[PDB]
Amino acid sequence: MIRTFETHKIRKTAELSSALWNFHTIGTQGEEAVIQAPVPGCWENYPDTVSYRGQASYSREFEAKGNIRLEFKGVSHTASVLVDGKPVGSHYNAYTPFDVVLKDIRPGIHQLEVIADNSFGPDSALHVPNDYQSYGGISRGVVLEELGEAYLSWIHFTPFLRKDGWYGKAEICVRNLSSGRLDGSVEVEIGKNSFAVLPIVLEGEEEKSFSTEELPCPWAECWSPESPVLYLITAVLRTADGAADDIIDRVGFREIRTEGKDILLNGRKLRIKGFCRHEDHPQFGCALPFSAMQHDLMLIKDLGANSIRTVHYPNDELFLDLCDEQGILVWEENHARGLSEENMRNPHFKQQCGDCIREMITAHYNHPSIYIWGILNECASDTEYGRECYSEQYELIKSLDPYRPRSSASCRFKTDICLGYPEVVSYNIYPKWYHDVPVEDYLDELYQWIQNESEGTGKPFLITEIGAGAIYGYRTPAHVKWSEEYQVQALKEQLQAVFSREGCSGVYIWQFCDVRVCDSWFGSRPRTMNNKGIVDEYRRPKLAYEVVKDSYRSLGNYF
Amino acid sequence: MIRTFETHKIRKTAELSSALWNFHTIGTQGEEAVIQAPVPGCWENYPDTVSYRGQASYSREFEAKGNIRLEFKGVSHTASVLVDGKPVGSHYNAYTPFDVVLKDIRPGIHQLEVIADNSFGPDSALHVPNDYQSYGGISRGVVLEELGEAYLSWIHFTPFLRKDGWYGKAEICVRNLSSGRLDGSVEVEIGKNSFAVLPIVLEGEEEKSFSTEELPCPWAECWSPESPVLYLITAVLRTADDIIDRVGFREIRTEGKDILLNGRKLRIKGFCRHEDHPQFGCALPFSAMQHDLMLIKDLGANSIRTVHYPNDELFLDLCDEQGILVWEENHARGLSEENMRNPHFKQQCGDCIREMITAHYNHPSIYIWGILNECASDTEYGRECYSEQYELIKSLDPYRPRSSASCRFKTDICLGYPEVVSYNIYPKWYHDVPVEDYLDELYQWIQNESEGTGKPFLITEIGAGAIYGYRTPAHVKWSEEYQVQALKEQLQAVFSREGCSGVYIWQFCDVRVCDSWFGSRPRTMNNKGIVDEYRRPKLAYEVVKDSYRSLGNYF
Amino acid sequence: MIRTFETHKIRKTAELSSALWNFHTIGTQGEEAVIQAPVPGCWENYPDTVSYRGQASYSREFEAKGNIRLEFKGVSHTASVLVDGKPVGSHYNAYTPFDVVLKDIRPGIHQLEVIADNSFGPDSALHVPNDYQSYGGISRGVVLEELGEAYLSWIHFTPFLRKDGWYGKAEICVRNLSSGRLDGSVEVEIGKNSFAVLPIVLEGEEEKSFSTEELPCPWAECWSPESPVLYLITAVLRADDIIDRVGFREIRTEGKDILLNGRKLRIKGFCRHEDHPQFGCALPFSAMQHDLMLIKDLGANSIRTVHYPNDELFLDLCDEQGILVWEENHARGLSEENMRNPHFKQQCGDCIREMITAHYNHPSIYIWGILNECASDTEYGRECYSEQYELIKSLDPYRPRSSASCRFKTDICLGYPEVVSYNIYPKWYHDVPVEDYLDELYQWIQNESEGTGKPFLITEIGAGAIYGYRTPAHVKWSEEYQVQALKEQLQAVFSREGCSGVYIWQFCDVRVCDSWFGSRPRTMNNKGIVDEYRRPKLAYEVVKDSYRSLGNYF
Ligand SMILES: O=C(O)[C@H]1O[C@H](O)[C@H](O)[C@@H](O)[C@H]1O
Ligand SMILES: O=C(O)[C@H]1O[C@H](O)[C@H](O)[C@@H](O)[C@H]1O
Ligand SMILES: O=C(O)[C@H]1O[C@H](O)[C@H](O)[C@@H](O)[C@H]1O
Ligand SMILES: [Cl-]
Ligand SMILES: [Cl-]
Ligand SMILES: [Cl-]
Repeated sequence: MIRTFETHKIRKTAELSSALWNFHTIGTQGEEAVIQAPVPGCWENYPDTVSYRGQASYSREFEAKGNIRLEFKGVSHTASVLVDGKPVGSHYNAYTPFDVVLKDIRPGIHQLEVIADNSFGPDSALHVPNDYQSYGGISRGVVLEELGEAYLSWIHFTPFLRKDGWYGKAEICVRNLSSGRLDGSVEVEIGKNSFAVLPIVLEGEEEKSFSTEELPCPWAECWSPESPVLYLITAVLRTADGAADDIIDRVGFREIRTEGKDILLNGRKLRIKGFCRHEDHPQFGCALPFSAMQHDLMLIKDLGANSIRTVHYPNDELFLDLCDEQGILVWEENHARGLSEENMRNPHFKQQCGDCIREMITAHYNHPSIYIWGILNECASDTEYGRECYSEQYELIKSLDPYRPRSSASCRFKTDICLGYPEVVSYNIYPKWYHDVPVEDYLDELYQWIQNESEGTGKPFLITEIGAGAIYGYRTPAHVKWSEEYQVQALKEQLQAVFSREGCSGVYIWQFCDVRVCDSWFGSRPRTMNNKGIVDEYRRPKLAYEVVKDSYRSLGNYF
Repeated sequence: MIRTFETHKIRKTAELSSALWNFHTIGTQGEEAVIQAPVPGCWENYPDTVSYRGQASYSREFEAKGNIRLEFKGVSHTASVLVDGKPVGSHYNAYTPFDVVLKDIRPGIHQLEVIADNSFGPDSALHVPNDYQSYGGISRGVVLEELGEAYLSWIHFTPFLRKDGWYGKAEICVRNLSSGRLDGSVEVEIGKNSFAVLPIVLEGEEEKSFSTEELPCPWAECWSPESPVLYLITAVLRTADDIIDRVGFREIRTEGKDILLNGRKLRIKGFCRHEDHPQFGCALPFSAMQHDLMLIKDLGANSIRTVHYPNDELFLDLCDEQGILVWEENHARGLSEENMRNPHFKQQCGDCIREMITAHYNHPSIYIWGILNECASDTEYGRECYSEQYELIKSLDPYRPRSSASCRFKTDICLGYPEVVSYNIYPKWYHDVPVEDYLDELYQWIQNESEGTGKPFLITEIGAGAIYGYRTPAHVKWSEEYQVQALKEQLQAVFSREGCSGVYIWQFCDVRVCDSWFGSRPRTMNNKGIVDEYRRPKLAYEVVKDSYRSLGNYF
Repeated sequence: MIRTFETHKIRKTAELSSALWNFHTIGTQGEEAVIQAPVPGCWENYPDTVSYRGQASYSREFEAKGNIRLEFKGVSHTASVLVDGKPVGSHYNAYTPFDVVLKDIRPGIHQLEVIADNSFGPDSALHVPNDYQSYGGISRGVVLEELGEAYLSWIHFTPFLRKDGWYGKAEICVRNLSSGRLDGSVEVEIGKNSFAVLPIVLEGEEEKSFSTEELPCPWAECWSPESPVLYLITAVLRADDIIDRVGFREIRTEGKDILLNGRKLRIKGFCRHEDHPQFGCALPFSAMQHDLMLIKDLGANSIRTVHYPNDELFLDLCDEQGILVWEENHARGLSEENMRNPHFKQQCGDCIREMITAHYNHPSIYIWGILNECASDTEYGRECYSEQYELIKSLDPYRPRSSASCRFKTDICLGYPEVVSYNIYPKWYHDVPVEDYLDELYQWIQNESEGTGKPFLITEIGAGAIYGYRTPAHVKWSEEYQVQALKEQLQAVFSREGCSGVYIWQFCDVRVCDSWFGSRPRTMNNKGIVDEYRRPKLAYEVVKDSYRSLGNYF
């Protein structure tokens, strides 16, 4: 399973994940026995490599002929792909998909091999020792596609809420694999309503994007938390062959807009009742199956949340599909957490950030659940060099998506110099956990400073992180910190304060569940875990579960 | 995902599971909220139905035209299927697959609804209050198939090991949905080798089976735990339809006290494993299953026993591919004589055996068929039921051996029937007898005073409780250190017991049970796992791994 | 520490406990290591004997001359005492005190050895495999007393509440260790008020008791939960003394009422075993008070001593804090056949005799219990209940008596006690609504039993919970289920017309016997409101809300 829906009926495709591959470590001075191992999966979950860091090899066979495409939804975190023993592609960043295109391969059985690598080092500026694990392995799915002469790379649909109703445009990208000129047509339908026909002329080996006008969609019903209506959009490449290729995605008609201090969904003023959620599970690493995803979402919905924040990297497209279908709002951000100014000066940092953003928005553009793009969680936005990166990455996002609001979760308390750029100002604060200041006092001081002393003034404002730690099981009448009883007190006051802060659009609690972290963080991280889950790593509700549930269920999605 | 491989390239099929359906409980007078629930799944894992027992409705839409088949891999435990508001199908038993066939439906969008029921009462003779959970919901997958005039119902392949090498016969069942006579052909290949072309004749609306002969397979490599080579077998109906399954070339038979796999004397290093998980109920995804199997391989085990019911075919697929030997039994546990006298018992055991063996016939990992775990094999009425079910199996699968797990310590009157004698025993957990002494007294009784004398012998259950996290220097029962003492002695005795073929540890993980069993079941769990319900290893995990890993697959 | 107050100022005494003795197990052929072990203590808390059941030896030396007395407050459960190598004394039962008296021993250093034994078998009718632990060792204190020619063996003070106010009578037992006739006086004071001077005549080696008359005590303030005023009572033999503490309080039943100083009492109680993961049944002063402070924090006003007499230092603390005590002889759940053990009646009568003689003066003890959940539905059992009730009345004619029954509508012994008491477990062992279960049982007692019209207590109600096991399914053994159960249970008992109150089963989790493992997760009884480490379970708040919303009287 790759999506909750079929993205192709014309194109010949086959999933090569949901299978056992042969797995062995490489580059050790140990026995490198070959085992059978699941794809998707992480090798920290296989008994023999439970604390392995480095390189390992995944291999299987496939049968194909002609032009083919190999799509990897995620490889943790550095990949080398080899077909029949020849290097054919490479990738960095565990959380975005990439592909390999191979022209006119001999028929029959072929050998596929993926070297996955989760080493830390100078070549890796995003995956570093951090307050979340960098797993290893083929953590999301793999798809083999047999292509014709030319194929559809992506389709991007934008709805528009005009005075007279719903409009929309579509942009399609076509890649000519043939050395000759290509003439054809792309016909677009949305939900079996006729939309557009884009005539196609492509030179040899050219990839080109084509756009429709802004067209009426009087038949469209809107997407919202209360009514998450989705339509299948289908684009068909027609050439002298015939219906040669297709691409199918899903869209929701919804408008996300900022106006003053208001985040507006379909004209209504939005209240965020959110959770920060990592892709982490003690059996599945970051390769969580559909059943584990939906189990998280039912707990999150049971807590009364309307939104998730993808800390701190793009998410599996299966998960975003599930959020589309259930009306869950998504803050999605590029892969970065707490990188210093010196980390951002790594020779690869800008290129790696650029590649993450490009793949994230190119692949995830159509998800109506995504309402905001985040960047550079808690990076050095108080420095001049830090500002330079923020500026570039913000404007990279505008060039890819000129319509969704942008933001970045900050912790430079009253020293941020990058608040002028984004549409939404966002802050991570931990009064009552890391600081013994009353939550109301701390939040008021920060908020006045943003309104009076920063270029963030007048913009909508979110607390993108607040919460407290607690070790499940540890309970004492002393209510000391790390006890479940103290987490209850902390969250009750924290949620009371954010929901009472005039000008604040809501909150993401840090965080949904407990998370495995890197070993170097053990000094401040009991159990080598981040312990601020409202549910523990096995999804057992802590005492604070009821406190969060009482808060979130007592408020609606709108102001 | 339904199988680890594609079962169709010609038949038009689409998975209707791996999706959210609309869900609500039924049996009340007001508004019940409609929630979006995962299929496959158990409603005990949905926050608002965590302890619900009764009926509930699952529903979605699909697009289809003409003759269609809806295949349900598992609905826990009683199902009613309605298409476009009309009841079209029924099933009992949570653990066997079943299908609905509809002729010439109008084109377009249709409404599908499943009423799932996990209630207890007189209608249900297999799902009772018991020492495992009877979940509710669409706990395995659902497949839409668009059919034509006729379709291949199943295909059964049987390998035969002769003095000159491998042989095999195939038997195909074809169903004619047309009221006229059908003429056609069925082309069978195994691993892209030409096997047979059978001409077919079916009268109107008839279902008939057709067999090849025993043909030579000089190309076949064998299947074993060391080398689980598999082949795809393909059957194409030309009249337009196909069916694809997987086979291994391997021989299971008993001879004297020996269980022989390809003529080698087999040693079972097993775990009893329930389909139970704290997040997934009995509806475990591919990822969870492989996680269990990797732990089980890490423990040195070479076999699993499917306590106490048939298993997901995706799980059997994974065992085939990895060389894991499988004891699969019909759904029954610990039924007394009076439970077995329920007017539905014989029908429901018979339906379970027929659907189990017909659907699973080809898995090379399945080496034995079990029946009626700890049922009333000490009574005449019980013996009557054992006899019927043993002969039902022989009619469906005349080659694999049969057994049953007994707890009728020196009182069983049914040991003459099976190919293998199996006993569940718990010395050093329920009785403070030394294991060697308890197992010796049992073993000499079967041999000197029972009709099971001279047959192969397994310990199908042995083990001890341990609540994860409870440890004391006193080594009291339920402490993890006591499970260590108990499992060492237990495994040492079984592997040293002359005539015993091996052992299934009770059990792999901790398992949720029914509330009525709470009094003897701490946490309303079975705590005899070597890993707890969250798959964390107890202290005894090391003891089992040192034992199993010191031993190979054969004597 | 033996009591919270000094019991002698004239008598020469020294505590031999609060020390390390030499300890080794016996019953083997080789060399057993000798270790320095604590007395008081249980060997199940010593690392090398954590599961030891059998005999063991405890020994130390002492210095003494002349007539001496060795008082042993508790040896679990069968004791043999040797001085200088010679068998001098025997006891059975872990929970009652006993003494050895030695006439004119040579002066100097002496060897004392105690052989303790916690074996189960035919010689033991009370200590059996059961739903609590039979520990081994010198689990309570030990006192050396150096005596003269006679000594005061005990003193019993009884208050009487009359129209004009408080009266009292005292009874004193003097033991003559001399072979000749003895003459003297006994001078008794209560709270430095003059009380009585009794002239004493004892023949040779005679033990005789002497009674004062009922005398006015117009200075006496009364004892109660609200005001636990205590007085020291002093009896001086003229050469020897004995001191004890009394409270002026009247316990009475009248109709369906239990009256404490005329006020209708409401019991808000806990069953509490003498059990601690570190200290076995040998809990120090500090651990007792920690239990008592949690018990007061929960809003309770009473404890029930399941299922045996308690340390006198614990009883002392209950006197000082106004905690009402139900004390019972040592027995739990013996069947008719267990009761037909040939030592059963001897060992019950010894327990009742040692219990009431030692504890008579504790004003906190308001009722005497017997034979918890024994065979009160059989004729042989009713024979035993009958005997033990009348023995109690012969030793204590004034406090009410009872027994905790589980013979739900089959008890034939309800005619005997002053108070009818039942242990019931609806919503734990039976899925009946508590009010319906309690109403069915109550109407039967009123309409169909000889217990009709008498005061009525629920002496056990509660539910299991393994600390730390929590789930949204609220299954049994989860802490969330124990919350639900106790809420309904306490709602029902406190609303049951005719019911005087409740003892929750039980305060804390308790180690039990290995044979009970099948129904006892962790080989523990998990029905505590705190766990064995005194950590509060979720249901702690439920009990607190219930008990703190109710006073001590109706
Ligand atoms: O302290 C914490 O737990 C958090 O601190 C920051 O807010 C960071 O963004 C998180 O990743 C997490 O580490
Ligand atoms: O006691 C136990 O745990 C077991 O007893 C029997 O052996 C039964 O077959 C098991 O299902 C389980 O109930
Ligand atoms: O079930 C229980 O825990 C209780 O049963 C009886 O009421 C008995 O008096 C208690 O000692 C305890 O065993
Ligand atoms: Cl933390
Ligand atoms: Cl168990
Ligand atoms: Cl218990």
